[PDB]
Formats: sequence, structure tokens, C-alpha cells
Amino acid sequence: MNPFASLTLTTLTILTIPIMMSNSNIYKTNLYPNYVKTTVSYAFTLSLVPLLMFMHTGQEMIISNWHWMTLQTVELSLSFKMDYFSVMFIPVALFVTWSIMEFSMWYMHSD
Amino acid sequence: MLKIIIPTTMLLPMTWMSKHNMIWINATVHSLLISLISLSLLNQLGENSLNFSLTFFSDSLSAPLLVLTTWLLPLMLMASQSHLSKETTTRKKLYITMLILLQLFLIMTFTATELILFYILFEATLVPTLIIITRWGNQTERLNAGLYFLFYTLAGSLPLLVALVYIQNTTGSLNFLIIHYWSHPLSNSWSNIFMWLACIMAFMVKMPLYGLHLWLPKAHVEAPIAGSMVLAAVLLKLGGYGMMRITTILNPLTNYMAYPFLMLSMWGMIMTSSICLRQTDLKSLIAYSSVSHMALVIVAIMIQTPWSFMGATALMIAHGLTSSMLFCLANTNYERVHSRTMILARGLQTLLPLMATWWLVASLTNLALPPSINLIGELFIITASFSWSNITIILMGMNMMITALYSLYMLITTQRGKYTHHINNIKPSFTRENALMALHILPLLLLTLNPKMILGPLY
Amino acid sequence: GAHLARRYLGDASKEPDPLRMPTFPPDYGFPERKEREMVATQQEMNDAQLMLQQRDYCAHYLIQLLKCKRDSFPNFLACKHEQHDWDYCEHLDYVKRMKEFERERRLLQRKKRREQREAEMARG
Amino acid sequence: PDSWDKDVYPEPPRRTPAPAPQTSLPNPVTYLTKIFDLLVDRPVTLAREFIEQQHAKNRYYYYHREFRRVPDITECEEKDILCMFEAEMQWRRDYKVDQEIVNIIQERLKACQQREGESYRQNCAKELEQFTQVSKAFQDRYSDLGAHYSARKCLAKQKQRMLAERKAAKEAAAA
Amino acid sequence: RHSIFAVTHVLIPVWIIHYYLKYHVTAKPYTVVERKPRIFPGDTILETGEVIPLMKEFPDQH
Amino acid sequence: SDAPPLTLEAIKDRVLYVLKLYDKIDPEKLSVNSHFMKDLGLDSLDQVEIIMAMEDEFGFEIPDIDAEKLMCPQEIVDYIADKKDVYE
Amino acid sequence: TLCLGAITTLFTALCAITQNDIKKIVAFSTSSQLGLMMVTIGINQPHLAFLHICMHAFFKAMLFMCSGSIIHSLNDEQDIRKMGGLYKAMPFTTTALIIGSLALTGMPYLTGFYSKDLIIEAVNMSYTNAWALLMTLIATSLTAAYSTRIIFFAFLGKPRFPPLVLINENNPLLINSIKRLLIGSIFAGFIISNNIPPMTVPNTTMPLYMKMTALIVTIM
Amino acid sequence: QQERDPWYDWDHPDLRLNWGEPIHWDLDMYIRNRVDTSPTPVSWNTMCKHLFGFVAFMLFMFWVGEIYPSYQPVGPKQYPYNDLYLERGGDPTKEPEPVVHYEI
Amino acid sequence: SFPKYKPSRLATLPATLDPAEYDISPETRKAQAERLAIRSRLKREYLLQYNDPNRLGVIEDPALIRWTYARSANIYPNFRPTPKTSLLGALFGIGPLFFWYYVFKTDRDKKEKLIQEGKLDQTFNISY
Amino acid sequence: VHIEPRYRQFPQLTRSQLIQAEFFSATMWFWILWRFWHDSDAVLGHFPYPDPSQWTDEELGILPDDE
Amino acid sequence: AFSAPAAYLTHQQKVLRLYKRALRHLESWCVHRDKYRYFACLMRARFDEHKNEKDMVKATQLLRQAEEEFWYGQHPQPYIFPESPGGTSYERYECYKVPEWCLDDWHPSEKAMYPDYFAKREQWKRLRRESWEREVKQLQEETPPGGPRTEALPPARKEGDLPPLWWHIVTRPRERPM
Ligand SMILES: CCCCCCCC/C=C/CCCCCCCC(=O)OC[C@H](COP(=O)(O)OCCN)OC(=O)CCCCCCC/C=C/CCCCCCCC
Ligand SMILES: CCCCCCCC/C=C\CCCCCCCC(=O)O[C@H](COC(=O)CCCCCCC/C=C/CCCCCCCC)COP(=O)(O)OCCN
Ligand SMILES: CCCCCCCCCCCC(=O)SCCNC(=O)CCNC(=O)[C@H](O)C(C)(C)COP(=O)(O)O
Repeated sequence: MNPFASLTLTTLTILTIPIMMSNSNIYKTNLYPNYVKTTVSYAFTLSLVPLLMFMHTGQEMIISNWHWMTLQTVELSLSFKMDYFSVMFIPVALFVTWSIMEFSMWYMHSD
Repeated sequence: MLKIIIPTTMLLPMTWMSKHNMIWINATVHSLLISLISLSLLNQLGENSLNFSLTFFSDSLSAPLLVLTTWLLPLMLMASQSHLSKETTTRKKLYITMLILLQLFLIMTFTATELILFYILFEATLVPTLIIITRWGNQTERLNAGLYFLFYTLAGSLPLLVALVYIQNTTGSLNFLIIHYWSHPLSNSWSNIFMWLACIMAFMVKMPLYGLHLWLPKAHVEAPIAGSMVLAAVLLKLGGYGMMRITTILNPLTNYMAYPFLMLSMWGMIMTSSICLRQTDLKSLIAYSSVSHMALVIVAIMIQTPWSFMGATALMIAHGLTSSMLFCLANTNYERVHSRTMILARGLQTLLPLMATWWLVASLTNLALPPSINLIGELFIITASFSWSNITIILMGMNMMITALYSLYMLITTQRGKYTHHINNIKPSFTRENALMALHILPLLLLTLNPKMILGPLY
Repeated sequence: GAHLARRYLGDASKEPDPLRMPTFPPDYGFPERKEREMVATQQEMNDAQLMLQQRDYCAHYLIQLLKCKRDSFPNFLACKHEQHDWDYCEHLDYVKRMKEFERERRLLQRKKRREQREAEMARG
Repeated sequence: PDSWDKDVYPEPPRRTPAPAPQTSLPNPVTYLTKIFDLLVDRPVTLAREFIEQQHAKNRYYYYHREFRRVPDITECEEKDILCMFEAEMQWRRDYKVDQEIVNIIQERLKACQQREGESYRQNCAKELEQFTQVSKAFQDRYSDLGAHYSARKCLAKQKQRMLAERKAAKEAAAA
Repeated sequence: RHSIFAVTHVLIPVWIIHYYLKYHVTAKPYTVVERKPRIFPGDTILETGEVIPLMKEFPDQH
Repeated sequence: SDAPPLTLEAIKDRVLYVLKLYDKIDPEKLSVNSHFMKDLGLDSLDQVEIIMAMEDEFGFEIPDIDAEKLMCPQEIVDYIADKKDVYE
Repeated sequence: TLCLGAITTLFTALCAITQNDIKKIVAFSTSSQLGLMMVTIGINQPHLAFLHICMHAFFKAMLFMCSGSIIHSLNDEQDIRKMGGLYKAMPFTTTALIIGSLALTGMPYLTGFYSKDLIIEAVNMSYTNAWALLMTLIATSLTAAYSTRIIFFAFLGKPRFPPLVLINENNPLLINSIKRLLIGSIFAGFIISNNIPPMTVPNTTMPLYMKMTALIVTIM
Repeated sequence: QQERDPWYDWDHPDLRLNWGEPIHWDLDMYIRNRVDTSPTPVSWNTMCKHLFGFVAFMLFMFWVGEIYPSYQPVGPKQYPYNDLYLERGGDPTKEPEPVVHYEI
Repeated sequence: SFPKYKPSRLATLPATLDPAEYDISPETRKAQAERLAIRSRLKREYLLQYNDPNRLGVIEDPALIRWTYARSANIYPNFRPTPKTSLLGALFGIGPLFFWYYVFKTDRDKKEKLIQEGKLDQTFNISY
Repeated sequence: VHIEPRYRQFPQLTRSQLIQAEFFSATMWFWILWRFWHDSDAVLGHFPYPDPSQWTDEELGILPDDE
Repeated sequence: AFSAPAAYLTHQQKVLRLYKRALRHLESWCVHRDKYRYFACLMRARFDEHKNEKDMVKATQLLRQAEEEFWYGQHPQPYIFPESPGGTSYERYECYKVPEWCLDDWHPSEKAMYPDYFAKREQWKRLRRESWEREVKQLQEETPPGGPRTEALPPARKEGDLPPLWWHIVTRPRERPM
């Protein structure tokens, strides 16, 4: 159903996997920078799809998935906005970050 | 709720009946079990409090404090078994007895349904803390500190007792439920003004207020590690709990009477935040940070709005945990270097990386980083104050900046830079210290996952 | 721009005020003025959800351009006639606004000169 | 779905346009949607079918608690503690229900804003009017009680408001 | 093992997120809200089948 | 990758390369132990210029103190070797 | 907001046209671009500001990466007074920096055109503060003024680095990253600008002396 | 502490302090992570004058440009339905004053 | 000739521009020799302990202890109530309090008066 | 690839980097020229700016200082 | 950074330091090499003009005027070497220099790795322990009763000794440890 929400949330969720894996036996090896770069590349090419959906049909959404807490009449929930700005700036930021990480794999080789 | 009180009174003799080399293990294990049992009071009705008997009752404000105390005792036991290694068995058992008695008095204080019993236990908490400070300190100033820590309390709390009995002679009862249900307004008269002052001043000096805070740096510096933990984490919250319980009868005199205290709290929060910057000691900085946070809590309680009450409860719990962790972190360095100067040991990140991580996390939680409960309480208090008056934000905003500054300042002075080139006895961190840091820090994040447990009865 | 130089360095009463304008009746020197025609109705503009600033007398070409852009999505270079039509309609609106500005300016200067001439005649 | 009630949370009939392509180029979002369907939507649907099959083999019911009606604080004697306790509990329950009503109206308003896109200012101003009425009523009910609120304080505030209204009406009748 | 990274880093998270959004987030009202799609004069609505009218035959100049 | 592991031979070669290329020193008369004042005929300003040339050649600045007392090429190469931590 | 953006961009460009540290120059450059973005917001053109963000990210990141490559090549040297002729020693980074600088200055058909040109046109034809417009134009001139300073002092002339030459850029990671950002800064402006719906009424009737004023100030 | 010689072999190189020498009363303020009193290429009371003059001139010029704005020789923008009365807030039960725009 | 450089509190005079060093004297040379001797003796005392293989611990610096003691505990015994200290204490400890009290009291009085009149636009103020 | 230092000599270049840089500069210039050839208006404008002074007095509806 | 300073700077040292500072700032002003050579030759001629002055008062006055002129004409942003006290990478690697005594706290499982290195370290420690007493005796014998007058240290005089106070100078971590 409506892959917009699933893809928009997945492009943000899969960015946290290497952070969770920062304790396994991949963070102590030399393959971690390439792993993070590959994860960012995959996130970018996955986020390229909601951009296409928006440029086709102009689709925007809000996803209030987790209800955090309610203080009297005020309610605070985990809500994400997927309007033009977000779905347009996520791919650009991911592309720039991928390029910067590829550059850093060479610039920080002696760190 | 005797299922929590009795196990402490059983912790006493089993501590006194344990083997010479097994006191710490038994004490830690059974204190952790008691904390796990006390974790069952978090199930609170939204309508009214849990009234177990005619003497003990639990509210949504009492339960987080009880859990904090019961969780505190094992941490104090873990932190105390380093500098007490050379002590004799009898004196170790006496130290554990003082800690157990303090926890028992705090538990019976936070749940007493009658104001005179609450006062009796809230004053009975003075003896073990004074004994600990003046017997197991390190410097010659401890005695003086103890004297201050006594009299600054008693001179503020002896009038309260009179007020209390006077109330019992007028209304006819001091039970909290009857007091709340039969509450009546207080007229504007000098007699009622002095009644307000008598009822307020004890909890004001127990926070403490800006003008009455002189005892806190002495008590928190010359005390041993466990004394500092219990003073900065739970013993300070007694004043806030007492004010939140006692302000019910003080209306409507509070709106007129709160101006000097609010002004003092705001300006003293600014002043103590500024003082934290130019500090040559390490424990005094944490003490003054505690003073600033408690001044914010005082403002929240004084403005007397539901959002302010929620923020006050959250900030109380968060500050207790954070100050305890900071004191433990400072104590580790003090044990390494045998001095309290901040600039003595520098660049400890290159020597103790995991301790550097713990320092970073503690400093981040100290400056109200989102979405930690520290920021939740601070922001609720700030919003309530802004509703009270739109200018207050300025002062609040100023404090925030200064707060971050001094926090990072400390994190930069002790951890970053280069080492001192002549301290060669910095051994690698033990498992005990890392475990203590983790047990301090993990509950903060677990609570920020589910904040409604620490937002008090106004939720 | 030169209008700013004339207004701020010369005579302010000879130049129109962009804030309060027009200050003359719309039928002062006109024998008949036809009401400006709006093609799209309110419901169509509401359904298309253009904007609150794109709902001018030019909105019909904008709606057509948005539609033709939406159907011809994969190739984004198929919308040139509609874009040019919308730009031309915008240009016509802009030249209408310039006409109004010039009309108000010369109307104000003519009125002031006529008042001065009448005062000079009445001086005798 | 069938979980919530469609009258408490209303929505427009969801008119959506039909695809009317004017080019022979392969539309990429259609292919991507088909791939996403075939690769993601089917396994999750099968997993949900299995989980619902397991749930159907063991189903039990939980009931929404229904509370009686007890005398309120207006018909409570001054020093009769039991009736005051019952009235206070009932008033607190009513306060919580009132807050949840405000929450429902605010959720309606948020759906109003998000769904109507650019023309939100005009399409669903009815939700704005409903929220204005609800907020005004809630304010007049529980505005300035502050902390340590009680049924007696709300009753006193209401009595003051009715006295002011009566005085205003009597003064207006003398015009 | 050539492309198990995609199935272990993309397919599993998207499966979990799609399940959680489809059967838990959607089950509550006003959780996933989409702005109403634009309707232009000429398109036909799917469910109703009605077709919107052309916009007043506006005059053109080459 | 990064710079090669600079050695004493390279340091001496570069120092003699810049020094024998100085126009106030005969290339056929200077040696490793050639004192600047004694058997080369130079004043303090020339030694300052030589130190600055060394700094520009090796990309690091020698402080004014510890530069007044580098009076022969061997001393200069020894100072550079001690600062850069070279073995051979 | 408009006044703050104008003063920020003008002051930052004026400080940039003088710095000797290349990283400082590009930092003042991005600060001036942020000031221009706030100017765009102040004249009620939020979508133009967002488009400027999207376009600026590409070539500013590429310029920083080129500066970092130059720094790493010359043994971590950042002063432009000690970097001489790198036009032929580092050809790929020279090409990338030239393209990025031309895009930043507003080359009439690069990724920096579809944003900066529209921003300048909108500022010219709006009921705005005259002083803010003047500062914006002067900052537009100073942008090219500091860009040509970077190019001239970093790639033209004669070498000034230490004699031991370690200039080496034949590493696939750096080449690939710079190549991707170069393709972006060349084509992404045209691709994005033609694929989003019209979110504002365009400026269609303009005097010729105001339509091309951005080019005039850049060339000056 | 920044003015102290960086090339001296200090006992504490970061603080630039030797062991045993008297410590300034305000050392923690001058730790060079903080307030710096090093000499400046431009004298004080000259940097202050230049900076204050620049900021004051900028503020005054902004103010004078606010009351002498810049615009284009165009009339007000025209909108069809009473300046979009129904869409700019609504109130559809008041029949506002008609706003008529004529051709020109 | 050239514009003179005048030092300030936050921009001190450079060593090269100080007349105090060009005016040499045998007394100044003796003073510099004594200062160098003191510094060298302190450095030798530090280095003898620093390089000692046997010692393992912190080298106790009397200067640091003296500085902390002077900054923390030696202040009150050396305090005398003087007009300067009395005025400064009264000002810096009372004036801000009274100023903030007046500001907040004026603001709250204006707000309460506006509330009593009924002109404040309090709509949607559900949470306080 | 292995690149050795030069010590006052021009660094050893490679054919690959040279051809890459030349190709990218050439494609940038080709794109610029193509866009100018196809969309020159975006630089020069598409619609002429009318001269306000050259509008006859009648279409603006004014009377010649008579009434 | 290695040689102990003196109680004062002589006139020659002051003028040489001024000459070096002036040349560095002139090179900062004159970016290109040929222009820098031109103006450095001019500066050298200007310094050599008063080379043989014997009036100490006049020389001191000339130095004072020259330093005032330099302070007026100094570059606001002089070129600084990357690893100089003002450089962009001054203290960059101070976070990697771990003191050697930390190796004494390693776990035996960690010392199981690198056995030869720890054997060599044990030899070095034994040498230091043996030589310390001779070092301190030589230091106490070679000093005036009123303590040292300067920060310089004597060398090893007989064949069997090492220079006094050598352990922490020899065992510096590295210039680039990691
Ligand atoms: C409303 C709240 C109050 C507003 C803030 C006013 C200033 C607050 C006082 C600042 C406290 C500073 C003391 C404690 C911090 C420790 C000192 C410190 O940080 O060290 C100084 C350190 C070293 O300087 P460097 O140049 O980096 O030296 C490098 C070469 N070695 O620099 C600093 O960090 C100083 C920062 C102080 C900033 C003060 C000026 C800010 C004033 C801004 C006013 C304009 C507001 C903008 C209006 C926006 C329009 C709506
Ligand atoms: C850390 C040091 C802090 C010290 C704080 C101590 C000050 C506490 C405030 C005053 C306490 C005494 C108040 C009395 C207790 C309340 C009892 C009461 O309300 O009875 C009043 C009586 O009130 C009094 O008599 C009060 C007299 C006060 C005498 C002692 C003065 C103590 C110092 C005065 C100033 C303190 C207040 C500010 C102190 C700030 C902290 C420095 C009513 O009298 P009735 O018999 O009922 O008759 C009325 C009907 N006809
Ligand atoms: C860009 C910054 C501005 C430019 C800087 C301005 C500087 C102006 C320069 C003018 C110089 C003067 O007036 S100051 C005049 C200098 N005074 C003397 O020379 C008198 C005594 N001379 C000696 O002792 C030796 O000859 C000695 C020269 C030391 C060599 O000794 P060495 O054999 O051991 O190298």
C-alpha cells in the first residue's frame, strides 16, 4: 500500500544500521568506512523513488506513527512530514554525504 | 506498603550478621532486589493515590522518588567499597548501617500520610547524613561542613513544627487527604503571612534557596562519595516534595508571597551558573550546578501550574541521576590523583577512553540535551514561566547558555588537551567504576523512552 | 529606475503613491470600462490547489500547464506551448499594471496642473 | 479499516483522478510500484495472514468499563467527607473525558490542515469553528484552577461566572 | 553471497516497516494523512466515474 | 601514499644541495664540517639567511634560539634529524 | 530578515576577498551564500531559497573537496601564498575547481544559474529596501572577486611550495567522488528546475538593463 | 598565557606554566582557551572606532533606505473574486464590498 | 613619522615596543640574572623528581595548592568591611533583585489589568 | 599506480587524468553552448519591455485639460 | 626549544631576530619569488648600511625606530608554517602521544604480543635504574652551593655514565606517533 510512506521511512531507518553495528566485529576492522559508504549509497538510491513519485503526482504525506506522550489537551507523537522540501532535500543530502565519505576514505587514510 | 519497609529492617541485621569478606556482596544483591520490588509502585491510578493503610500512602509524585532512593542505595554501596578497603569490619558494618538507616528514613518520609510524621522522618534523615559526613570525610573542614549542614536545616525547620501543630489545633487534623479536601483560603493578614513563611522556609532552605545555599558546597565537598550521592540525588528533593505537598493550604497567599522567592531563585540561578565558570575545584562546580537546577525547580513550584509541577518532578528525577553520575565521575579522578583541583589532571581521554565517553554522556545530559528528561522538565518549567510572564524567558535563556558553557568547560578541562607529563599512576579503569557509570546512565535513557512515569500526579 | 529618481529627488506630488493606488475613480476619463474577465471559476481553482497567489486572472493557462505536465511526466520537455502561453498571459497582466501606473501618474500631473491654472486664473 | 468509527473521525469521499498519459515513454513510477508490490507487499500480506490465522485459533474479549452516576459536589454537605470524595472522583473522570474530547477535535483540525493542501484556509474552516467553540467551552470550564484543582474550585469559578452574567443581564435590562 | 547485503540491509527493514505501517499505524485514525490529489478540468474520478467539465472555452491567440 | 621515510643521507644531500648552490660559497671548497665563520667568511646575516633557506627547503621553522648555534652543515643536519626522528 | 541577510552577505564577501587561507575563503563564501538565502526568504520567495540550498550544496561541497585535495597534495598546506602553478600539476582538480567556481558565480547555464539569476531578478523587481538591494548587488560582484582570487593565487603563476614535489591525485576514490559532484554541479540545476511544478509567478517583463545586471556585476 | 613564549620548554606545554612558579590569580580566565590579551596589529580604540562606525553607518543606511524604498512602475496586483475574499479566510455569510477590476 | 600604537587592557604592549628593555642598567642585568637563577633552581628541583625512577605518584606542586587556597579559603580572613566593599556588595546583591521585581511586577500588573478589562485575546489558551 | 617524488621537477602526470579533465571541461562547454543555442531567452528575455511614454493618451482615458 | 635561554638578549641577538621577522613578513607581503628577492636584497642593504656602527646609544635608537616601523608595517596575517605555534596543524598530533609508562599497565595477555619489544623495554628500564644514582651524584657534585645559575645541564664525563636527566628527553613518544 502506497510505497511512499514505506520508502520514506526506510531511507531514514537503514541509515541507523551501521550505528547499531558499531559494536560488532566490523567496527574493529578496516571494512567499516566502505560499509558506511555503501549504506549511504543504498539509502540514496532508495530515496530516489519517493522523489520520482512526487515529481509525477505531487504527493505529500504526514506519518504520525508513534504516540509519545499526551499532556492534558496537548499530544506529542513521532510525526514525519514528507512534503516537497523533505523529499527533495533528502536525496541531495544523501548524494553529497556519499561523495564526502568516498573522498574521506582517501583523505583520512592515515587516521 | 510494609513489603518494602520490612526488607530494609532485615537488611540491617543480615549486614550485621554477615562474614567479614561478604558484607558488600550481600548488601548489594539484596538492595538491588529491594529496588526491583519497589519498582512495583509505578502503577498509579489517575484518579487518586494508593492508600495502603492509615499511615502510608503512595502518589504519582512519591513513586519515582521511592524508586530513585531504592536504586540509589546499591550505587552508593558500589562506590563506597573502594576507599573503605583498609577499614575494619565493624566500621564497614557501621557505614552500611548508616546507609540503610538513611534509605529507610527516606522511604518512610516519602509515603507518610500525616504531616507530623513526615516532619519527624524528614528530620530523622539528618542524623545518619551528619554522622557520615563528619566521621568518614577526608579533610579537616568536614566538621565545619557538618555543623552548617545541621544548623542551616534546623533553624529553618524548627518554626515549621510549630506551624504544623498550630494547624492541627485549628483545622483539627494533619492528614494529607483531609487537608486537601477541607482546604480553605488564607486571608491577607500578618498572622497568615508568618504562617506562610514558617511553612515555606524549611523546604526553601532544603532546596536550597539562593540566599540560604551556603551549606550545600561545604556539605557536598567535604562528604565522602556516598554522602555526596545521597545529598545531591534524594536529600535535596525533600524540600521540593514538601513544598508540593504543603502549598495546597497556602493559597491564595502564595500569589502575593512568591515574588521575593521567585526573584531570588531566578537571579541566583543566573549567579550560580556564572559561578560555575570560575571554579578551581571540581566538586564545587557540581554543587553549584545542583543549586541552579534546584532554583529552577523552586520557580516551577512557586508559579504553581500543572505544567510547572510536571516539569518540576521530571527535573528533580533527572537532576538527581545526573548529579549522582557526575559526583561518581569526579570521585574516580580524585581517587586516581588524590586532589580535587580541576587543572591538575588533564587530557585523560588519551588515557581513559571509556571514562571520557562517560564524562561526555554525563555532560550532555547535564546541559539538557533532547530528548532526555532533563530537557523535558526544563522546557515544561520554561513554558510555564513564559505563561506566567513573557520576560522570564530572557533569564531562563541566559541560564541555558551559561549552563552549556560550564558543562563543556569541565568536559574540555579534564578530558581534552595533553596529559600533565608527571602523573604516572593513572591505572586503567576497573570494571566496578564502568558498571557504576552504566547503571547511572542507562535508566536516564530508559526513562526518556517512557516519560509519563516521572511526570507526577498532574499528568 | 527613473521613476524613483523623479519621485524622491523631484516633486512627490507629481508621482503616484504605490501604496495607495489608484486614487482616481476607475471611470474618470473613460466613457465605458468593461469588467475584466476571469475564465476559471472558484471551484476549479480550489480543486487544482494552485496557491493563494497564483489565483489571478491568469490561472487558466497555469491549470492547463499543470495538467499537461502531469500527464506527460516521464518526458519533462513536452510542455513548451503551455509554459509560453502562461508567460504571455503574465506579461499581459504586467503591461496592464504598467498601463495603470502610467495612467495614474499622468492623471495626477494633469489634475495638479489644471488646479494651478485655475488658481492662477482666479487670482485676478 | 473497521477499527475506529467513521463518524467521530470524518473524511471526504476521496476523489482521485484516473491516469491519462499522453506520451509513449515508459512511466517509471508504475514499474517501480509494481516491483515494490510483487517484492514487498505479498510476503508481508502472507505473514499477516499467518498471524491472523494464529490469532483466530485463540480469541478472547476485553470489555470497556462502565461507571455509574454519583451525586456531584453541588448537592454535597459541607463537612460530609464521603460524598465529597465521590464527587471529586467523578469530577476528575469528567475532566479527563473532556480533555480527550478536546484531543479528538484537535486531531480533526490537524487532518483538516494536512488533507486540503494549499486551500486549507477555506475548505475546512468548519473544523476551525468547531475547535473554537470547544476550546472556549473548555477554557470557561477549567482555565484558571491551577495546580491543586478540585471540584469545589470549579464550582466557585462557575458561581462567580453566573453572578457576573446575572449582574450584566440585570444591568442590560435597565437600558 | 554476491548481493546478500541488499536483502539483509534493505529488504528486511522495508518488510518490517511496511508491515508496521500497514497493520499497526494505519489501524488508528488520522495517523497517515495524504493531501488530496489535484483535480483538473478533464480528468475522470476512479470511484465515481464522473468527468470534470472543460474550463469555459477561453479565447486563444495562435 | 605519504612522504617516504626520510633518512640521514637524504637530509645531508638536500642540505649540501642548497648550501653549495648559495652564491657566497664556493661549491668546491665547502664540506660537511665547514664552519661558516671560520673557513667560509660569512657574517651573522648570512647565517640567518642560510637558516631561513633551510626552513623553506624542509618546510619547518627553526626557532631563533637553537638557530644561532648551527654553525656548520653537520649541525644543521643533526638538528633536523633530531627533530624529525630519523634512524639512518 | 532581508536586512540581516543583506548585511551578512555583503560583510562576509568583503571579508572573503582578502583572506589567505583557502578554507577560510570558502567558509566566508558559504556564509555569504547563506546571507543571500536569507535575503531571498525576506522578499517572500521561500521556494527560491530552497532551490538555492539544493543548487549550492553540490558545487560548494565540490569546491571544499578540491581545496582538501590541494591541501593534502602539498603536505597539509592551506595558505594560498605557498601554492603556485597547479593548473597543469593537478589537471582534474583544476577543472573541477574552475567549473565549481563558474557555477558559484552564476555562469548563465550551470547549476548556479537557475537559482542565483532568479534570486537577483526577484530582488530587482520587488518592493524592497533599496540599501539591501545595493548590498546584494555589491556582494554578487564580490563573489566573483574572491573566486578569481582563489583561482589566480592557487592555479596560475609559478610554484611556491617546498621543492620536494609529492603532487599525486591518481586515486580512484577522490577522482570518482569529484567526478560525481562535477556531473551534479553541471546538470542537476537544469534537471531539477524543469521537473518541479511552478510554485511562484515568474518575472516575465523586465528591462534589458535589469535582466542582465547579474552578468554585468559578475563580469565587472 | 598566550603571550608566553611558545618555544620555551615549559613543564606544562599546553598551559605554558613551569613547576613551582607563582600562578596568576586569574589564571583560569587567561588559560588561552579563554580571554586573550595578546598585542594586536591595529591598536585598541581604533578597532572599536572602525567597527562601531561601520555598524552604525549600516544601521542608519538601512533605516534611510526603508523610508526611501525601491519598486517598479506597476500598479497593484488584481485578483478576480473580491481580492479572493472566500479563499483569504472566508466568512461566506457577509456579502463583502465588491471589488471590480476593469480592462485597460 | 608613523601612527603610534597605544596599548589597552585587552591588547597589551609588545615586548619589542617597550622602552623598559632598551634602557639597560647593571641593576637590571643583576635582576635578570637573579630571575634566571630562581627559575633554573625551580626547574632543577622539578626535574630531579620528574626523572626519578623510584617515585610513582603525583608531584605535589606547592604553587598550585597555594593558588587554590588563596582563591577558596583565604578570602574571608582577609576581608574587612569598607565603604567600597559595602557599597559594591549592597549594589550587586540587592539592585538586580529589586530591578527584576519591579519589572515583573509591572508586567504582571499590566497583564492582570488587561485580563480584568477583558481585552487580551486569550482564545486557545487551553494549556498554562 | 605508484608515483615517485621529483624534487624540483614537474610531477609525473598520467594520460588518464589529463583525458578525464579535458573531457569534463569539453562537456561543460558543450552543454553551455547547447543551452544558449536552445534557450537563449533565459539570458536575453522573451517579451519586449513596452515604452510607457509611447502610449497614446486615449487608451488611458484622459481629457486634454478641458473639463 | 632545546637550548636553555639566557638572562637577557644581546643587541646582536635582538637585531638578528628583527631581521628574520622583517624578512618573513616581507615574504608574506611579496608573494612572488622574484619580487621577494628584490625587496629582501633591498632589506639586506638597509641592514648592512649601519653594519659597522660603534655608537651603542645610536645603535639602540636605530633598533628602536626599526622595530616601531616594523610593528607599523607588519602583515596582519603573516605566513605561518603548518607545525608552528600559530600553524593550522600546531598541536594536531598531541592527542596521539601516549607516554611510555602506560605500557606498564598492560594486561599480561596484551604483553604476550610483542615479546621482544618488552624485553628491550626491560633492558632500558634496568639501564635507567642503574644509571640514576650516578646521574644524581654527578648533578650534586657539579653545581655551586647556591644552586644552579642556568638551566643548562652537563654531559657524561667518564665512559661509564650517561648524561644526567636523560630518560624523559630520550623517551619522547614521537613526532607522528600514530
Ligand atoms: C540573551 C543572552 C545573552 C546574549 C549573549 C551576550 C554575551 C554573553 C557572554 C559570553 C560569555 C563568554 C565567557 C565564557 C566563555 C569562555 C570564553 C571563550 O569562549 O573564549 C573566547 C573565545 C576565543 O576567541 P577566538 O577568536 O576563537 O580565539 C582564537 C585564537 N586563539 O571566543 C569566544 O567564544 C567568544 C564568544 C562570545 C560571543 C559574545 C558576542 C555575541 C553578541 C551577539 C549579539 C548579536 C545578536 C544577533 C542579533 C540577530 C538579529 C535578530
Ligand atoms: C536558614 C535560616 C532561615 C531562618 C528562617 C526562620 C524564619 C521563619 C519565619 C517565621 C517563623 C515564626 C512564625 C510563627 C509560626 C507560625 C504560627 C502562626 O501562624 O501563628 C501566628 C503568630 O505569628 C507570630 O507570632 C509570628 C511572630 C514571629 C516571632 C519570631 C520572628 C522570627 C524572625 C522574623 C523574620 C523572619 C522572616 C524572614 C526570614 C528570612 C530568612 C532569613 C498567629 O497568631 P495567633 O495566636 O493565631 O493569633 C492571631 C489571631 N489573633
Ligand atoms: C615589513 C616590515 C618593515 C621593515 C622592517 C624595518 C626594519 C628597519 C631596518 C633598519 C635597521 C636599523 O636601523 S638598526 C641598525 C643596526 N645597528 C648595528 O648594526 C650596530 C651594531 N652592529 C653589530 O653588532 C653587527 O655588525 C651586526 C649588525 C649585529 C651583525 O653582526 P654579525 O656578524 O654577528 O651578524
